[PDB]
Amino acid sequence: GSSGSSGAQEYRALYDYTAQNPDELDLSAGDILEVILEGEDGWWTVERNGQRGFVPGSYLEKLSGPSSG
Repeated sequence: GSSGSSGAQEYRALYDYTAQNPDELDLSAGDILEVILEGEDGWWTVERNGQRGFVPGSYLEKLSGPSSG
């Protein structure tokens, strides 16, 4: 089980989000994504399987606890 030290701020969706435009990404409670940048307005930048999109942080959750979870 190789892991190392380097990682990435993972975020677990909280509620299913349907991207109206082909630009935004559809979220889903449980989906594991990464936050590239933080928007001051609300539009957060996250990537999933190489694909990039834009979704509101409100529909995100920072997973804390690399152990016992």
